[PDB]
Amino acid sequence: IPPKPRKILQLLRLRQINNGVFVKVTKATAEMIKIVEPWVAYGYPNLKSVRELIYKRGYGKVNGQRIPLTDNAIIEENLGKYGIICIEDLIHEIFTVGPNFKQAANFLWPFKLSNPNGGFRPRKFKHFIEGGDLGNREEHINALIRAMN
Amino acid sequence: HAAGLRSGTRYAFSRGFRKHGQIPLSTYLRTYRVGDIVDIKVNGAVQKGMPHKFYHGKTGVVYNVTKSAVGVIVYKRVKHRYIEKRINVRIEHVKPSRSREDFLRRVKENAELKKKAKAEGVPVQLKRQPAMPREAHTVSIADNKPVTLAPVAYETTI
Amino acid sequence: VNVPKTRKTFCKGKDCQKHTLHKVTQYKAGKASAFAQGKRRYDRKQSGYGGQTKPVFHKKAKTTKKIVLRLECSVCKTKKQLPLKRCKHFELGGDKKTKGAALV
Amino acid sequence: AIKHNQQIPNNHFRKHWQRRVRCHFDQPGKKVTRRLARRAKAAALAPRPVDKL
Amino acid sequence: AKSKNSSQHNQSRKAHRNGIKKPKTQRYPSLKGTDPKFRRNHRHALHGTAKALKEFKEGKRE
Amino acid sequence: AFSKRFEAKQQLESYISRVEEIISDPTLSLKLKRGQKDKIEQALSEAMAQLEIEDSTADELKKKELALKRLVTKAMAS
Amino acid sequence: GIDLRWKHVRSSHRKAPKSDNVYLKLLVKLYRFLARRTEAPFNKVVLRRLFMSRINRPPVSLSRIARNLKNGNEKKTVVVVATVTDDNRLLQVPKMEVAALRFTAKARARIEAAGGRTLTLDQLALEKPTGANTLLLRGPKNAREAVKHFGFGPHKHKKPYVRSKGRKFERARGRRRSRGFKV
RNA sequence: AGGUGUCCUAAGGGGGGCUCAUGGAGAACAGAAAUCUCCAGUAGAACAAAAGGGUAAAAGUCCCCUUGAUUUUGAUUUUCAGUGUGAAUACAAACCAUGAAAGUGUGGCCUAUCGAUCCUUUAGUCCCUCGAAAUUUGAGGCUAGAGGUGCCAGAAAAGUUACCACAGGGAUAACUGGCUUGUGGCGGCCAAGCGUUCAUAGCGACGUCGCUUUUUGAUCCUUCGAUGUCGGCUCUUCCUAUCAUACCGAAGCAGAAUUCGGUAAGCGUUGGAUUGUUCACCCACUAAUAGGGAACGUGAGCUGGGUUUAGACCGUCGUGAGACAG
RNA sequence: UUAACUGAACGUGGGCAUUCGAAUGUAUCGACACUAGUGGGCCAUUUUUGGUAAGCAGAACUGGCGAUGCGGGAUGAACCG
RNA sequence: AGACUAAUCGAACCAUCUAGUAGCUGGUUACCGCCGAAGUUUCCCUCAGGAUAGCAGUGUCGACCUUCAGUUUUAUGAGGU
RNA sequence: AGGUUUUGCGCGAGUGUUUGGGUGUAAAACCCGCACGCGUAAUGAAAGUGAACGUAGGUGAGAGCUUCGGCGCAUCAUCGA
Ligand SMILES: [Mg+2]
Ligand SMILES: [Mg+2]
Ligand SMILES: [Mg+2]
Ligand SMILES: [Mg+2]
Ligand SMILES: [Mg+2]
Ligand SMILES: [Mg+2]
Ligand SMILES: [Mg+2]
Ligand SMILES: [Mg+2]
Ligand SMILES: [Mg+2]
Ligand SMILES: [Mg+2]
Ligand SMILES: [Mg+2]
Ligand SMILES: [Mg+2]
Ligand SMILES: [Mg+2]
Ligand SMILES: [Mg+2]
Ligand SMILES: [Mg+2]
Ligand SMILES: [Mg+2]
Ligand SMILES: [Mg+2]
Ligand SMILES: [Mg+2]
Ligand SMILES: [Mg+2]
Ligand SMILES: [Mg+2]
Ligand SMILES: [Mg+2]
Ligand SMILES: [Mg+2]
Ligand SMILES: [Mg+2]
Ligand SMILES: [Mg+2]
Ligand SMILES: [Mg+2]
Ligand SMILES: [Mg+2]
Ligand SMILES: [Mg+2]
Ligand SMILES: [Mg+2]
Ligand SMILES: [Mg+2]
Ligand SMILES: [Mg+2]
Ligand SMILES: [Mg+2]
Ligand SMILES: [Mg+2]
Ligand SMILES: [Mg+2]
Ligand SMILES: [Mg+2]
Ligand SMILES: [Mg+2]
Ligand SMILES: [Mg+2]
Ligand SMILES: [Mg+2]
Ligand SMILES: [Mg+2]
Ligand SMILES: [Mg+2]
Ligand SMILES: [Mg+2]
Ligand SMILES: [Mg+2]
Ligand SMILES: [Mg+2]
Ligand SMILES: [Mg+2]
Ligand SMILES: [Mg+2]
Ligand SMILES: [Mg+2]
Ligand SMILES: [Mg+2]
Ligand SMILES: [Mg+2]
Ligand SMILES: [Mg+2]
Ligand SMILES: [Mg+2]
Ligand SMILES: [Mg+2]
Ligand SMILES: [Mg+2]
Ligand SMILES: [Mg+2]
Ligand SMILES: [Mg+2]
Ligand SMILES: [Mg+2]
Ligand SMILES: [Mg+2]
Ligand SMILES: [Mg+2]
Ligand SMILES: [Mg+2]
Ligand SMILES: [Mg+2]
Ligand SMILES: [Mg+2]
Ligand SMILES: [Mg+2]
Ligand SMILES: [Mg+2]
Ligand SMILES: [Mg+2]
Ligand SMILES: [Mg+2]
Ligand SMILES: [Mg+2]
Ligand SMILES: [Mg+2]
Ligand SMILES: [Mg+2]
Ligand SMILES: [Mg+2]
Ligand SMILES: [Mg+2]
Ligand SMILES: [Mg+2]
Ligand SMILES: [Mg+2]
Ligand SMILES: [Mg+2]
Ligand SMILES: [Mg+2]
Ligand SMILES: [Mg+2]
Ligand SMILES: [Mg+2]
Ligand SMILES: [Mg+2]
Ligand SMILES: [Mg+2]
Ligand SMILES: [Mg+2]
Ligand SMILES: [Mg+2]
Ligand SMILES: [Mg+2]
Ligand SMILES: [Mg+2]
Ligand SMILES: [Mg+2]
Ligand SMILES: [Mg+2]
Ligand SMILES: [Mg+2]
Ligand SMILES: [Mg+2]
Ligand SMILES: [Zn+2]
Repeated sequence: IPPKPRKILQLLRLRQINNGVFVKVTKATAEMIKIVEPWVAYGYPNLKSVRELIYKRGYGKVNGQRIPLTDNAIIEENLGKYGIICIEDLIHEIFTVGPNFKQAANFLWPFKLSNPNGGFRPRKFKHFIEGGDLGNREEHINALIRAMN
Repeated sequence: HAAGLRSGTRYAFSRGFRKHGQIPLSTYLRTYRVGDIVDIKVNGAVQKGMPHKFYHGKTGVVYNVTKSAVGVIVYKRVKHRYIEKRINVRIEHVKPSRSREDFLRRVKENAELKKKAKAEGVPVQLKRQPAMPREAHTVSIADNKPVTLAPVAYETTI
Repeated sequence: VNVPKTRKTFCKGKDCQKHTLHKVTQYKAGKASAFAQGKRRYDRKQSGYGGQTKPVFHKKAKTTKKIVLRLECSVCKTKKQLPLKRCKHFELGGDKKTKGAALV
Repeated sequence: AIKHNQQIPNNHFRKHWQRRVRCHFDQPGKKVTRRLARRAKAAALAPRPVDKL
Repeated sequence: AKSKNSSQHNQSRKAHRNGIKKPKTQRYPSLKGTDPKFRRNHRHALHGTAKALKEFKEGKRE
Repeated sequence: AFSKRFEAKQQLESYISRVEEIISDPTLSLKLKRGQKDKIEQALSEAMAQLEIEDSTADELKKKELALKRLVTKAMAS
Repeated sequence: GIDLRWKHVRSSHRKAPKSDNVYLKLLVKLYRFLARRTEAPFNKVVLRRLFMSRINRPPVSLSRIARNLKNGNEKKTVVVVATVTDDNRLLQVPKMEVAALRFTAKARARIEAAGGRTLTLDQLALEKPTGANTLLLRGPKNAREAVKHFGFGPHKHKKPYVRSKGRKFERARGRRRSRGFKV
């Protein structure tokens, strides 16, 4: 991997294969993603996908440690000062980009997903338009999340 | 293979087209103080107090003022570390820089715009933000009927 | 290359400390003494058997020498030394050149 | 062959120094010999002091 | 016999191995290189302003 | 030194006589400007002097051989 | 693969004394308990300084103590986790109470002669468990002979390694413009 | 594609007047080209030299006065370890030059034109030491220059070995093998023309596309604690780009004798004179006396004429020991 | 330094947060001490010089082999995962 | 004939100085755990070798300092492929 | 044998018994002191001279302590004596 695209992937917290993070699209972040095209695939999540990921693969960063979130007391102790006390608030903040989106997203440890159940396309290192898998695919990323989750 | 003081400066130090001759005289009427931000641009006509070809285009900070020259501090990148350099340049080569003017303009504007709100009592949201995605809107086709396009067949020009 | 016989420049004398007329003369190295410490030591090293004990220079490359002018103050008799660059033909006090009188 | 910031060494160990080494393993044995000689000398000079003014 | 002349293949990676360190800026820069005439007078100026501010307890009260 | 200096003296004389043919004929001088003409003859003036002097060595005589040739060859070529 | 720059990186500071003094081992046990179950930051600093080596605990002198006993500090307790040394220049010794790792024979005598008191790090914890009304002190870390040779080079004004000093040892070329250049 | 080991009392410093190269139209001898006058003229001239940059009431040119090419030491830039040498920039404290004055001047309009330790020698202060104490000679110190290292960060230095030795190198040559195919060899495409007439029976200019590894080069990957290095004799097998033999198609093929092409490697391809020869050249026979590969097949298969150890002779070269794909 | 308390640097006192004035990350902050091995390199995409050309000679940015196995290219230090 | 001088001769044989020197070949002895390179810069009668900087390990101290970055965004400079 | 940085220990403006002497259950152990070495003062070739204007200074950061006002170790930068 060339030195410049490697640094961007480190700032996006994507250091392992089959990782995932939430980012809010602006002009500052849209250009960062466009640089690392042949390494990532991205799209627009819906309500179900964000709901499934937090319940099943939701882990939180507490004092630099990966603590699984199974009780509402964990979320309140770390995100209480911003008005988030329950797990439904965390989902609401992420799905509808809110004033405290930055703190909520950084709280979650990067997601770890398994390989897709149905497999990829015949050649998965082209663009999605050509017939590959990497690039922007808009609403079609929900189908990929079902398999990998 | 040789390495002289001015080697490789055939086009860098030359004056442009239709720009030879008399130096505009407003150059010598400017004033400088320590801490100012200046940038170097070598003038070919003046052969005294001319800096090395490396500094042609860099920006620095004034640290000394004398009868007809200023001292500038610039940072040079040797392999694996930076070094502080101090050079003496005649004023025909230096020029005030607009690099910091946007910052100085914004601090004055922020102070006055915050003052009026505190008297009035409304949040301002003063700090800047990047460009955001567009919002929903409606486009009407009244007297703006769309026109259909199609690819054109091959044709020989010559 | 020619230089004038006289010129006036700074004099570092105890009482002059200002510009004063000087006389110009070329500098010539003196005779090597026979009682210097370097010579006395060299003579002892060469006595007896053993042969030549110190190197002898052979590979010369320079064709010229630097010219040194020796000056003399007209008041306090103080002297100065000013080096020059390398030159082939040198003479001081020669006649000046003429402009616009070309003829062959 | 210097390699780092060192003090320039001067060790005078280029002759055949190993042929002339004088270890002192007889320091206590010699002391016993002197004490036997002093009291033997003092016995010969029975009423006299050992030393001189 | 003959051998490679020069290269720069691995120098960039070596330099970035433990960072390209930029010297830290700090509040009071040194006055080395400033012209002496301004340097002499600045010394006398600071001597007086310390005495005047010292006399602020039994004196001027400016 | 006697042989080395004497060899260079002949070659310098040969070229001075050689260049006189170019400047004398009307065909070559027709298209060559005055500004180039007077600069060659100016250089030829001091060339005549150092033959008369005796202190000239191989280095000095050889240097002006190429200096005179370099000057004249620039005018004819362009 | 995980693509990390650092892995299995150790700590940089001592976590236990390297000395095997039996009494010092007890002293570490006491302050390890105090630091765990007390909110006073004074206890944590004292604990770490017990681990340090001898060159990181330079001696302090009686004069250095008297320097910091002014401007309203005449009633506080001086704590020095190091040795304390008498100063021959100081003619009059003020009245103070000092808690130190150890005292020299003369320093202890002169402190109590003026009407002072010499404490011990264990007695200090018994009287001031939270360290209230105390001031900490250190010795001069860089006042060592070996430090003057650090970072030798041109234009650095450091000290060279010479077997003796005199006009025959160095000087000469590279130290004066009369013989070549200068540094 | 080119340049440097120099040159200059002005070709250095200050001030002032003027405008250059070239072209048009005019004037006794006078012409392509001599001197004089007017108009146009952005540099197409000039500035010591190689090349690039820069300059018009100037940095060019002529005239007037001068010696900042001087004294005391520090900071900074380029090559760089931010060491040395060379060269360069901006101030400070003195003394001067020039101009009515503001100002400019610390060598050449800018980019090259040069040199340590030790020793010798000169300038400087009136200074320090010769160690038992004085006075004069002599000697030694402190600060700045010069004498030189061009292999230019700086040893004092002629050959031969075919009588030869040692430590190593396939980091490096002489032979096979490998990649490449310029040269060598062999084969196509287009059709101006030759062939009495008629481009293509048989040939093919000017151009242009390929194949082969039996020529010779280029490269230096494998072997220097060793792969026995020319040629012939002997013996086996394989390739086809076919000299003869079998069967056929074309012609400027009447017969005879020949020339071009196809399927085809089944079967054959010799005896001698001269040369160490491979290569070559003649005599004679024959259906025919084709071309090549196998570590340039083949030395525990032979032979030892050639080359290539030590003996010896000649010619040319070298003062000599000795050298020569003579 | 200026005709000039007019400037220039460094200062005493005071005023300005209700919001310390772009994004993302901070699984790695600054300083010092002592010392090992190495200083024959080679390959590939794009740019590129000498050569008819070469598994030939020489360079620039970055990724690899050397120092490294595993699954594919039958085999194969460097190619794909 | 560089021939012969005890199987040794373009300088015999025996003991000692002598464990003569080598920038050049060859070898260099149990296990587990953690970190992990270089063939590049400058100088040398230097090119099969050394010194110097870099890359590497270990020992720590200063704060837990909120400082930082092989990155994007906004404003503003330089260049002659 | 002589250097150098780091770790543990004793004493600390001082420090070191063992060349030597006293003594002994005898090459052990125990005891004693005059000199001397390094350290406490540098700088010049040398004759020589020889470290406080201030609460041992001013300014910006600093762990910890605090009567909440402030006092500010180590060390880093800067202007002075
Ligand atoms: Mg299945
Ligand atoms: Mg597939
Ligand atoms: Mg260049
Ligand atoms: Mg330009
Ligand atoms: Mg003399
Ligand atoms: Mg002398
Ligand atoms: Mg004698
Ligand atoms: Mg002798
Ligand atoms: Mg004799
Ligand atoms: Mg190399
Ligand atoms: Mg690498
Ligand atoms: Mg794993
Ligand atoms: Mg000298
Ligand atoms: Mg050339
Ligand atoms: Mg002049
Ligand atoms: Mg002039
Ligand atoms: Mg003028
Ligand atoms: Mg021009
Ligand atoms: Mg270079
Ligand atoms: Mg330098
Ligand atoms: Mg330099
Ligand atoms: Mg001046
Ligand atoms: Mg001039
Ligand atoms: Mg100049
Ligand atoms: Mg010299
Ligand atoms: Mg010498
Ligand atoms: Mg005397
Ligand atoms: Mg005497
Ligand atoms: Mg000499
Ligand atoms: Mg050299
Ligand atoms: Mg030598
Ligand atoms: Mg090889
Ligand atoms: Mg071919
Ligand atoms: Mg015809
Ligand atoms: Mg045909
Ligand atoms: Mg042809
Ligand atoms: Mg071949
Ligand atoms: Mg070979
Ligand atoms: Mg071999
Ligand atoms: Mg073998
Ligand atoms: Mg064999
Ligand atoms: Mg035969
Ligand atoms: Mg066939
Ligand atoms: Mg046939
Ligand atoms: Mg057959
Ligand atoms: Mg025969
Ligand atoms: Mg063959
Ligand atoms: Mg063979
Ligand atoms: Mg055989
Ligand atoms: Mg054979
Ligand atoms: Mg055989
Ligand atoms: Mg034979
Ligand atoms: Mg022979
Ligand atoms: Mg023999
Ligand atoms: Mg002869
Ligand atoms: Mg022969
Ligand atoms: Mg090397
Ligand atoms: Mg090394
Ligand atoms: Mg190699
Ligand atoms: Mg090697
Ligand atoms: Mg290969
Ligand atoms: Mg290559
Ligand atoms: Mg090679
Ligand atoms: Mg690998
Ligand atoms: Mg495999
Ligand atoms: Mg295959
Ligand atoms: Mg013979
Ligand atoms: Mg015998
Ligand atoms: Mg015999
Ligand atoms: Mg003999
Ligand atoms: Mg023997
Ligand atoms: Mg041995
Ligand atoms: Mg031996
Ligand atoms: Mg491991
Ligand atoms: Mg690792
Ligand atoms: Mg070599
Ligand atoms: Mg080797
Ligand atoms: Mg490290
Ligand atoms: Mg261009
Ligand atoms: Mg260019
Ligand atoms: Mg030792
Ligand atoms: Mg003592
Ligand atoms: Mg003294
Ligand atoms: Mg605090
Ligand atoms: Zn005088």
